[PDB]
Amino acid sequence: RLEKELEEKKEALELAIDQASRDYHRATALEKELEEKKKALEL
Amino acid sequence: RLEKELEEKKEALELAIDQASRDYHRATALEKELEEKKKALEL
Amino acid sequence: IMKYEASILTHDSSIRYLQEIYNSNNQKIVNLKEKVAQLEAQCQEPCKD
Amino acid sequence: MLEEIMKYEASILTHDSSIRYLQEIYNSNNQKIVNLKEKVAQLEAQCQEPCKD
Amino acid sequence: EEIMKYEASILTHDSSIRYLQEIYNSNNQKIVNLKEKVAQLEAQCQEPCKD
Amino acid sequence: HQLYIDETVNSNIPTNLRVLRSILENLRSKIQKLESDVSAQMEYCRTPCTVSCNIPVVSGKECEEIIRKGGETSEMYLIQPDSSVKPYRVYCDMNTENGGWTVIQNRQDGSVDFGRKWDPYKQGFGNVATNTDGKNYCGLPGEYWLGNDKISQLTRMGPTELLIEMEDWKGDKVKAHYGGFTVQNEANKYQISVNKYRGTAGNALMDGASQLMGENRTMTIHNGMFFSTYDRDNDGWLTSDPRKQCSKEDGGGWWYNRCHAANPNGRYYWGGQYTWDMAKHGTDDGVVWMNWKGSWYSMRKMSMKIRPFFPQ
Amino acid sequence: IEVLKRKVIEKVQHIQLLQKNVRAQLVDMKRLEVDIDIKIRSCRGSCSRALAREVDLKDYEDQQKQLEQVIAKD
Amino acid sequence: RKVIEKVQHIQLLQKNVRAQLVDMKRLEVDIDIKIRSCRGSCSRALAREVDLKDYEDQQKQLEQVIAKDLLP
Amino acid sequence: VLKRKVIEKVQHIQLLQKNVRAQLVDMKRLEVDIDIKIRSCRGSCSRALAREVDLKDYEDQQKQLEQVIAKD
Repeated sequence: RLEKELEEKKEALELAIDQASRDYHRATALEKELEEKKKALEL
Repeated sequence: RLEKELEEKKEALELAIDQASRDYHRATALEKELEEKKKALEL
Repeated sequence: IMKYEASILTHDSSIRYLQEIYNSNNQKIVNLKEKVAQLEAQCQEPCKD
Repeated sequence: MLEEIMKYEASILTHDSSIRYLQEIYNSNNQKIVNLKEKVAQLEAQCQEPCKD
Repeated sequence: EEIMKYEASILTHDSSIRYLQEIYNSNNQKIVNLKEKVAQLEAQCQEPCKD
Repeated sequence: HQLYIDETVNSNIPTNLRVLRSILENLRSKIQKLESDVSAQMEYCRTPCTVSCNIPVVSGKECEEIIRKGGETSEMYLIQPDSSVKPYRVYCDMNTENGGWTVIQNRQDGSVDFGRKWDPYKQGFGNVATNTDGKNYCGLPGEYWLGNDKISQLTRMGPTELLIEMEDWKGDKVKAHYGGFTVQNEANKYQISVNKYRGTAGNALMDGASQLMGENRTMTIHNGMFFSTYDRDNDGWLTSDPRKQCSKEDGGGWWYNRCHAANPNGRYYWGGQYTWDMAKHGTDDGVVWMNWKGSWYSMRKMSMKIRPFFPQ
Repeated sequence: IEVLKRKVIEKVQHIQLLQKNVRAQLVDMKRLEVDIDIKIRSCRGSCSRALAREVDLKDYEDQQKQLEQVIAKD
Repeated sequence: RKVIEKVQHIQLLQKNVRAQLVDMKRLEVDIDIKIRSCRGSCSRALAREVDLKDYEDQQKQLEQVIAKDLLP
Repeated sequence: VLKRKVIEKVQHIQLLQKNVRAQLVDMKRLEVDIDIKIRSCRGSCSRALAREVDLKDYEDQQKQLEQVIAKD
C-alpha cells in the first residue's frame, strides 16, 4: 500500500514507447515517401 | 522496501520520452524536406 | 540481342513517369474537387433585392 | 449509422493517451526545470569573489 | 577533438541499446499477457454448434 | 601498428539499429493486431452458432443398411448399431464408389479444435453436419471425430473395411483404402490394426514413411499401435522422459508409434506448407500424410469413412 | 584505446547478445501468430461468427532474412 | 520474362487512365453546370464552351488501341 | 457517452493548456535570469561563455498558444 500506488502509476511509459512508436512510424512512412519522390523528380 | 526502492528509480525513465523526442524532431524535419520535394516535381 | 535488355529501361522510365503524371492528376483532381465545393456555398444566395 | 460512432471511441482512445502523455512531457519538464535551478544556486556561490590580485 | 565525440557519440548509443532493450522487455510482457488471453478463447471454443 | 583505429565500427553500428529497431517495433505493431482480434472473437463467442438438423425418417444400424433401406442422398442420418447402445447422429456418404459409408473423421476448414484430451476423444467432438442453402436437412458434413467408444464397437460388429480420402491445397485428391480395420476397447487402449491396402496415397499405416528406411521406417507404423492424447500417452517411446512424448499440448489424439507417418487429427495449417518455427513445439504436428506430400505439409481436406465388408 | 576499446567491446557484446535475444523473440512471435490464426478459426464450430483474417508470412520471413544477413562480423 | 512483366504494369496503367479519362468528363460537366448555377447569385457569369468531341475522339483511341496482350 | 467523453477532454486541455503558458513563461524567466547570472561571472572566472539569447522565438510560440484560447 505505502509504496505500490505511486509505483504502478509509473508504468506510464509504455504510453511513451507507444508514443515513440507512433512517431517512429510517422517518421519512416515519411522517409519512404521522400526517396520515391526524389527518384520521381529525377525521372 | 528492501527491493522496492531501487526498482522504482529504474522506472524513472527518460530515454523513452527522449526517444519519442529524438524521433518527433526527426519527423518534422522530413515533413519540411518533403513538402519542398512535392513542390519539386509538380513543377 | 544486346539492347533488347537496354530498351526495357528506355521503356521503364516511360512507365514510372507515365504513372507519375497520372498520380499527380489524381491528386490535382481531388484538389479541384475541394475548390468546387467552395463554389457551391457561394452560389446558393438569391440575387439581392 | 453506427459506422461514424465506431472510430469515435477508437479516435478518443488516442486522444486520452496523447493527453495522458502531454501531461507527461510537462511533468518531466517541471522536474528538470527545478533540477536546473539547483545547479544554478551553485553557479551563484562561484561568482562572488572578485578578481584575484 | 576526434576522441571527444568518439565517447559522446557513444552515450547516444548507450541509451539506444538501453532503449531497444526496453521494448524487448515490454514486448515480452505483452506476449505473456496475450497467451493467457488466448487460453480463454480456447475455453470458449469447445461446444459444437447448437441444434 | 596503430592503424588499429576503427571509425567504421561507429559508422555502421547505426545500421545494426535501423534493422534492429524496425524489427522490434514491427513486433510491437504485430502484438497490436493479435490483441484486437483475440478480443473481437471473444465478443462473437458470447453467442453460439446454430443449426436445424431435422432427422430423416430412415434409421438403421450403420450407413449401408440405410442406403439399402432407400436412404439415397448424402446427409446426416441417425443410426443405432446395438439395442443396448443408445442411438446417435452421423453423416453418411451415399456417393463415394457405391455409398454405404459411415463417416468417422472429417477435416475441411479447421473449424473444430482437435487437440483435445483423452475423455473427449472417447466420447467424440465437433459438428456432424450443417444446414445448406434453401433446405432443412443438414446436407453438408461438419468437422468431427465420432469417438473412440463409438468407433471401437462400430468395428467389432464384423467385417469392417475403411476408406481414407484427402486433398492437397492445389486441388489434387488421393484415396487410401484398407479392406480391413479393427479398434479394440478402452481396457485394451483402442489399439488399431489394418490390412489389405490399396490406393494413390501410399500405405502409411502398416508400411510407414516412404522416405524413411529400415529401423527408421519401422518406428513410423501405427498398425497395432495404441492410441494416445496429450494427457494420456501410450506411444512407442519407452524412454520414460515426458520430454519424449508424441502427443504434446495442443496436439491431436492418434495411434502414435515413434511418432508418425501420418496424422489426420493434426493441426489445420492454412496454405499447406508449414515449417519449424510455425509449430508450437517444433514437431510435425499438423494434418500430415507423409507418403504423398512430405513431412512439412498439412492437408486441405481429410476424411475417414467405414463400411462393412461383404465379399465384394 | 583503453577508454575506446573498452567500449567498442562492451557495447558490441551488448548489441550481439541483444540480436540473438530478439531473434529468439521473433521466432516466438511466429509461433504465436500462427498458433492464434489456428485457435481463431477453430471457433467457427462454436461461435456466432468467425473473424475472417490472414497471416502475413512473407513478412515474418522477410525480416528474418535480415538479422541472418546482418550477423556477419563484430 | 521481363517484357511479360511490363504488360502487367502497362495494362494496370491504361485501365486506370480510362478510369481517370471518365472523371475528367464527369467533372468538366459537373463544372460547366455548377458555374451556370451561379448566373443567379453572382453579378457576373463566366461565358464558356464545352468541347466534348475531343473526349470521344480520345476515347475513340485508347480502346481502338487496347489490342490483345500476351496469351496465345 | 459522446458528449460525456469529449467535453471531459476539453476539460483537460485548459487545466493543462494554461499549465503550458505557466511553464512557457517560467522558461522565459530562466532563459533570461541565466544570461544575467552568466555574465555576473565575467568578473570572477577565467572566461565567460560567449552566448546569445533569443526572444523572437519565445514570443513567436507565445503568440500561438495565445490565439489558441480564443476558440472554445
